Amino acid sequence: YEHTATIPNVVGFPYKAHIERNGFSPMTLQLEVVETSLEPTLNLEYITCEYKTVVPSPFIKCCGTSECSSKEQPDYQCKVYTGVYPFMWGGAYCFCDSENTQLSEAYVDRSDVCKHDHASAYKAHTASLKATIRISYGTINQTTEAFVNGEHAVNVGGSKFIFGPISTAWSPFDNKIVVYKDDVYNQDFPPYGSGQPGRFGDIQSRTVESKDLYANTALKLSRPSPGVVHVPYTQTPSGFKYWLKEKGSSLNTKAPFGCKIKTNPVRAMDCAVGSIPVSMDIPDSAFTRVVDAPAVTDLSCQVVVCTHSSDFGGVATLSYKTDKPGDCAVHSHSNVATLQEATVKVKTAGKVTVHFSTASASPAFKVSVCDAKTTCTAACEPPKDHIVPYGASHNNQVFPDMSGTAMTWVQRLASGLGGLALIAVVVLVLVTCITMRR
Amino acid sequence: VTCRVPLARAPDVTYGKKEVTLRLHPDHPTLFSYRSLGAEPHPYEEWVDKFSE
Repeated sequence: YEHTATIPNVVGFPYKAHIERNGFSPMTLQLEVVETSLEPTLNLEYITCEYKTVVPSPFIKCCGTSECSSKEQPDYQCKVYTGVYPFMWGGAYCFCDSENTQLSEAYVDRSDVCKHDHASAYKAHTASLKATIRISYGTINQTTEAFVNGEHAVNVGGSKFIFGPISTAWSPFDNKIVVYKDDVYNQDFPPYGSGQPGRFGDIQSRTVESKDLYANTALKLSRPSPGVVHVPYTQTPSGFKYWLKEKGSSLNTKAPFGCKIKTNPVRAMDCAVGSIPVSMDIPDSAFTRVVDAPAVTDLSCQVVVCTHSSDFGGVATLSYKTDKPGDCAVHSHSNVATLQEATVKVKTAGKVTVHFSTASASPAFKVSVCDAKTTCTAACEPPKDHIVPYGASHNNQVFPDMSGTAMTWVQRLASGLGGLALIAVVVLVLVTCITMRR
Repeated sequence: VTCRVPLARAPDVTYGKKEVTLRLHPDHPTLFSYRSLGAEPHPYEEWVDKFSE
């Protein structure tokens, strides 16, 4: 038996689905989203970390000359300075006063803890949303995980549910993502082989274990100062150690829709965006036969109080006939007002009370208790408390019913003016007829 | 390892019409931030180091 619904993608909003299977007493299912996890497909572009600059002891050649050579090492710099005369602590190092050279050599390397302290630059696309849904009905009250696509059917008490494709393509991750430990950053990092000195990615590695390394740190050597053995050089400070203080706060503090961002794996939890279709197949053991249900009849509704507050600020009393005591499914057939309870005990006392939440000055929702139907009309006052620590339990439908006071005044004014206009029309038509016959 | 970090004082909330007023009493430069839970979060971020509202 197929049935379908569409629950809000709102965590902890306990949407209630009503099934009116014609052979059976109705049932209300509660479908509460316990978690969602929107996880992008990630392709790693490269790894960035702090560089190490290797500066060996200078090869000072006393009484002679030396020649530099090229080497296959990142950002490698090598120059031979002629006419050095270095002093060590005990005296001049060379006997030749000017016939000496210093070979100054330096190059960049991946730092020794880049195994442990690195930022991984990713492309993030084609996100898959998984949700944890709590299903309850009758004696069944269970939590299950389902991929939110039109495909992953999941069993609950012998029911099968398909949580159809999320009604949006939105995700908080931009196309380029930088991940670092517990954080995620929306950052248009430069391509591999294209990083610039002192900015993020001034050294780049395709993987952590890659033996190759791109480096562009603006390393330049300069001449040993007169009388000193020092290999003097200038280099732009590590763009990763700049980034680490320039990052600001991560996407976890900036994502829209209240998403909570986590790593390992990179995911956006509990985003409040869009809505989730549901396909529900329910076995005959879940329902109750109409012969066993109570014959709830002559149902009527009166509203004790209503506040259009974010909690269940309305209270109604429903009154009815019944043949037997029992349980009935109860539902509100209009999104203007959501009920708190899914089922109500029916008794020969012939009345019971039901609580609802609404966002409108005068809702005219209609409710059922078992097979019986009635319409509830409320006059709802505004809440006094400006701010609350919880989200709205209603669907935020605010337009008042046409039977409400504001729309009753609108209807009186509109029918007054239109009736006068139609009088003027009828007069003008009868005058133009008579003055045509003349 | 784990590093022990303080917890700042719970700020004095007072609620106005569509406003929360916070009084912030830091002992040391403390990050205050907020965002809207809508489609446009307009995130605010401030290192609060003075006793400020």
